[PDB]
Amino acid sequence: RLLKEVKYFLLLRTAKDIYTKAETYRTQIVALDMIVDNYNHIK
Amino acid sequence: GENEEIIGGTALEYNVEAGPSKFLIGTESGSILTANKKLKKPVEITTRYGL
Repeated sequence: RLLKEVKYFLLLRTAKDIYTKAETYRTQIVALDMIVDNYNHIK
Repeated sequence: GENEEIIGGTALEYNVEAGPSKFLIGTESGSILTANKKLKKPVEITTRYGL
């Protein structure tokens, strides 16, 4: 909601580094999710 | 121009009389943009309504 909330504000007219690793966090979560599914099936 | 803002489209209007060439789209801001499909160029926003 917060991320989608920000886009609407633009339409109606030091946190960068954190927002920069927003792109990195999404890539890591997708990679982490795939191994977790693979690691639970064997378990 | 040089100012580009991406606005979500909430309405799409397509009619046989209008044909495949013209597509009617309504943006979140309130303006209406018409996109014309072209073999030569992938997409053209030919007309801006109520800018």
